[PDB]
Amino acid sequence: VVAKRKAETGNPNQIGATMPGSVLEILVKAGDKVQKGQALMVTEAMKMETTIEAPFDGEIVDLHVVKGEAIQTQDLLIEIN
Amino acid sequence: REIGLPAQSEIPLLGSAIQCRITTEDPQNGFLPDTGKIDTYRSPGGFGIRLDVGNAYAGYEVTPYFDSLLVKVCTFANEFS
Repeated sequence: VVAKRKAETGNPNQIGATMPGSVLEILVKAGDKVQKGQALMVTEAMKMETTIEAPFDGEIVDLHVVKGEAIQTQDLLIEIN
Repeated sequence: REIGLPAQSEIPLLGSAIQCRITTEDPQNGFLPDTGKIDTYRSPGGFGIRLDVGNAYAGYEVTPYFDSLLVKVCTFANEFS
């Protein structure tokens, strides 16, 4: 049961899961350029839907989850530069 | 006679008071109530301050099942300002 890489505390380049749930859709991939507020992925928490937004302008570095993967609070979803 | 309230015209009117409810509603995320563990909870006091606490203490896990209220805060003073 390999533990998932967590998002680093206070590292605003890393987006971690805010609550347990799962990944519905991934809207972006490694390399893309992105803008503050832009949608990056959608996740479910007790069947409510959340859209993960970019914290600022920058370039996606990598994804760390796959479609329909389960996630716990603090799990690292995506890194940005 | 027994509870000790005076007649209507003698019911005191002392200054003014304000109540705010502090909740986990996130005003930058459409007032969606946040959930998760409370790391730190320091409550103020002093003259003119009344607190009626809900569920908020260091270590408490705010769940998605109930309302988002952490604490009710009232202030009171001779003058509204």
